[PDB]
Amino acid sequence: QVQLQQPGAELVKPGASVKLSCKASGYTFTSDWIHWVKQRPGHGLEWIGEIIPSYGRANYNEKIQKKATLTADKSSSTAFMQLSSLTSEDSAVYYCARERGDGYFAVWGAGTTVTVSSAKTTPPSVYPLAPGSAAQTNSMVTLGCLVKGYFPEPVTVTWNSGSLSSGVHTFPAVLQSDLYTLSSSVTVPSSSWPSETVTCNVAHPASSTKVDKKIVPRD
Amino acid sequence: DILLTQSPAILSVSPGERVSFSCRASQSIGTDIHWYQQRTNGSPRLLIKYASESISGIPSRFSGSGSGTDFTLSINSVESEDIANYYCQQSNRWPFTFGSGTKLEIKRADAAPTVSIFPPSSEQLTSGGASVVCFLNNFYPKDINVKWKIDGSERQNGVLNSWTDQDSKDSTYSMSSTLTLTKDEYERHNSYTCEATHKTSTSPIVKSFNRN
Amino acid sequence: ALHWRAAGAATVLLVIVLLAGSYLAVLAERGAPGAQLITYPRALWWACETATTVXYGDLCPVTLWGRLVAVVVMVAGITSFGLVTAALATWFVGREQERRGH
Ligand SMILES: CCCCCCCCCO
Ligand SMILES: [K+]
Ligand SMILES: [K+]
Ligand SMILES: [K+]
Repeated sequence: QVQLQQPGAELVKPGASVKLSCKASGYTFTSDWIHWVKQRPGHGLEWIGEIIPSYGRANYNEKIQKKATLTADKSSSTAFMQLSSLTSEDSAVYYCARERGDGYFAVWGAGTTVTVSSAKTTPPSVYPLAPGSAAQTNSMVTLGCLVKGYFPEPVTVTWNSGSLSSGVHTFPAVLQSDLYTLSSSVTVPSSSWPSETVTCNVAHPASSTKVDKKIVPRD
Repeated sequence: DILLTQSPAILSVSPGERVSFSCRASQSIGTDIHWYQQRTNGSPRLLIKYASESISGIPSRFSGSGSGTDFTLSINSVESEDIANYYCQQSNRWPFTFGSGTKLEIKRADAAPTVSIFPPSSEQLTSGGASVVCFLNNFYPKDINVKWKIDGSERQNGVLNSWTDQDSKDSTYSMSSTLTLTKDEYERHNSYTCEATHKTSTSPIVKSFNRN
Repeated sequence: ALHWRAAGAATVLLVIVLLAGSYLAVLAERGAPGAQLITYPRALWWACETATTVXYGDLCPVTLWGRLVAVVVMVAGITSFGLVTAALATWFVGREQERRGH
């Protein structure tokens, strides 16, 4: 089972605050420490701070700005990080990790993508990508989905609920006037489509949006 | 605090070849170093703890060595799934610190791009927009160029490109070119062309559809 | 016998101090830059070499509370070992009076 559960994304206006959560499961000892790691786009891992839920004491990285405040709830086994007065610098993916007090991070969370902007949350528009009428194919055929106009990052794209993983490409998003846009590619044997259903699954955690779009021939 | 140096930042290697990542500490930290792997859009994953100790679930391909100041993460015969960023972390002195990280790249054989062009969908045209998406998938090396031609005439406006990192399944690369036009301008044309130029072919690979 | 009772009580209390001291040392030392006494396994080893007086010097507390914890470990260790010796003295003294006829 997933040992650390984090929210998918958080949208924060410049100057405001946000309280990230980290629900923990599996084995829990009093010697457990919950850490938080910041990773900016294109940058490496950066240690923020730590907290021991059994005692409630927390320590912070004093080499950087004091933006975080760590608290914990022993009742629900969930750790919290209070980020206040956020700027564009604080826009990053924040992971939470569990340490058994032996120095290493055994398990990590999925990470919460925090975006600091003054824009508005926008659900994505998903469009099918079926080949044209005059497109000759070989043993393989390529399909796709177009995730157009959403905000903010990220979106999760899976094919046939994860069952179809091989031959799948998902391109990074591009920014156009406070709106993101990406596409996802999939390659299956030509003799399998459309005899077998190929459907992309687009999830947008920032607006609690999850839609499905079946890929059918152009007719 | 303890500074962990990882050089070089990028490590290129041929398939089925032993590779070695370097991690140097500013002070002697015994064997209190830990290695992690982070693939594209994924969370870090523990590979090696305490310099050399193995981890359950991690392939025997991964090994670690070193003590004091110099530490090494090794991979016997790299595979495509090993394409990721590798970080080291020390737990000898507070606070815990990470290294800058090392990116692993695989130098495979040359591969021609698989080009596919896609016309705007019916659901999209209703919204009043039209995007012609072109996929350039599974090519090597990543050096490639895409050209858009509308009715024989070159088009550059409304073209957005996006490149993926080295694929962790076949060590190839892929890019997508999306020509976004309004509905009206999409009506006033017929032939749309995606043109790809790669080193695998002197003549450009061309895919095009007609608005019938 | 009291001397054997207090000795056993000292040994079990020492174990408690070692475990708790190992726990409290980490809690106290974490947050202080340069501190090495920050993981439980080696903290337990540190507690052992401290209570036995030892003090190799491979691990040492740098904080006020980490050092206060250390002192408690020292005293608990010295008292227990001193109490065992005292118990051994009573056993030998009581035995010598028996083989003497007193
Ligand atoms: C005597 C044992 C006290 C435990 C020390 C905790 C100190 C926390 C650091 O602020
Ligand atoms: K001594
Ligand atoms: K020494
Ligand atoms: K003595």
